[PDB]
Amino acid sequence: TAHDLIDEIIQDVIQLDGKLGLLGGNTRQLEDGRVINIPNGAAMIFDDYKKYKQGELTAESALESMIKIAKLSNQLNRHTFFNQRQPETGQFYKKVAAI
Amino acid sequence: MTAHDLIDEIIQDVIQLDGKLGLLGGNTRQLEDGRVINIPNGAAMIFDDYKKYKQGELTAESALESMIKIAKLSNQLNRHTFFNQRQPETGQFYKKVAAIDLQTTIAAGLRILEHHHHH
Ligand SMILES: O=P(O)(O)O[C@@H]1[C@H](O)[C@H](OP(=O)(O)O)[C@@H](O)[C@H](O)[C@H]1O
Repeated sequence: TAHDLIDEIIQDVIQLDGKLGLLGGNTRQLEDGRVINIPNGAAMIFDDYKKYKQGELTAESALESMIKIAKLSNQLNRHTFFNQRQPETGQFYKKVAAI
Repeated sequence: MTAHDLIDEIIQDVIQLDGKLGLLGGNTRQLEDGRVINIPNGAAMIFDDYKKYKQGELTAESALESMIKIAKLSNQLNRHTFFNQRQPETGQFYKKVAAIDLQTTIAAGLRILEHHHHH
């Protein structure tokens, strides 16, 4: 399902918690209450998961932009020593850009 | 100084760091004219905020705020024994920028942060 594919992707975003360089990070709260600190691309995707569950986007349209975010993130490798992308985050953007 | 002109001043200084010793590596960036520079990690993130400003993603004030935040952290790291002898040009850069009082400079004419020193 398009729906179940989305709930896959945000289960991956959860596990990118604390996978940050020396600088940077994005705080997002769950429905669980738990706060997580995640990379820029993964945060932009988490935001599209919110719009979806808030009836602002369809599953189809949410998943489209999610994949489009991942593809742009995959291309970006401008990172310095102080804000390195972790390998776990790199695999996530590759996986999601595949779909 | 306008915020715009302060940014242009900082980035002229970043360009002069081309080739100078970063002990934690280097970062290639390309100028608008096409020329490629190799600069340290703090200068490179400062350069990236300049780009975000030029693309209209940040205001001049918001760009300078993070530029100065990065130069403060980079200056603190540069005072360590590992780094504080062998990268002087990089040290002077991060020291100048970290000493900018932004909100006072936007009042006025470059204004510096007034503070106590043990001396
Ligand atoms: O905002 P920054 O200071 O650049 O911080 C980096 C970004 O959040 C990166 O997001 P990305 O993977 O989507 O590029 C992340 O992977 C890094 O670990 C952070 O250090």
